[PDB]
Amino acid sequence: GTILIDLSPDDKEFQSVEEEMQSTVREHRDGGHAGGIFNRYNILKIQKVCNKKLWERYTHRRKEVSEENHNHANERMLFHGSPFVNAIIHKGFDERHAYIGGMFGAGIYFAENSSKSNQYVYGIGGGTGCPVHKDRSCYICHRQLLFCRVTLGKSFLQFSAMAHSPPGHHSVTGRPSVNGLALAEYVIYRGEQAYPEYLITYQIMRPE
Ligand SMILES: O=C(Nc1ccc(-c2nc3ccccc3c(=O)[nH]2)cc1)c1cccs1
Ligand SMILES: [Zn+2]
Repeated sequence: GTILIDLSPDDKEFQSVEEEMQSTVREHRDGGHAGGIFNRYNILKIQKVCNKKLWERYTHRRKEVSEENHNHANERMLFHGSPFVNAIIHKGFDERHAYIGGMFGAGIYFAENSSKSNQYVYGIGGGTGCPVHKDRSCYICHRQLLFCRVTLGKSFLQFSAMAHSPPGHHSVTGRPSVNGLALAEYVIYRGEQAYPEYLITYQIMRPE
């Protein structure tokens, strides 16, 4: 039921999605080990992900959350990197897209920093890198990330350096408490609380 619509680079929607991608790159504490060494991306394609069933599944859960939280879904646009990006766009998020060993327990993780999600494109820790060159810092191979609409509802605040949501909450927020430059990361425990809105195809660029 999924169709992918390509956006033109001339489209305001392509440009605002690209700007979010580029402007939320940061340096990582692993020196580039997991995701590669880069300061920016070469955006090759941005597609809108259109699936009626998956969308209705998302808005149904969004209304439930809203009604449990004074009519406030607390919806964000957040990045997601995964070796399962092609299954996610066809079948939706589900407990197979969960990071079992994540710091906030087994859930589905999203990041404000695109470069954080980039670290998971080839698996946890960057796995063994790109399939072709076995390089976590490959500048040749095409990578994909999702830019997703995510319902956080009442989010449990975790200050720090599938399971259930903490009682009385719909998500967890991981607040960075050491690295002054890191943006927040978020965890949901229900696949229905995220919709994979954009598929972004890109390369990491080698610094000059
Ligand atoms: O690599 C896997 N799953 C997986 C998918 C996404 C992430 C992920 N984790 C994050 C943690 C923090 C911030 C963003 C993310 C993010 O964008 N993605 C982690 C693990 C596997 C499970 C079973 C066989 S392979
Ligand atoms: Zn490669």
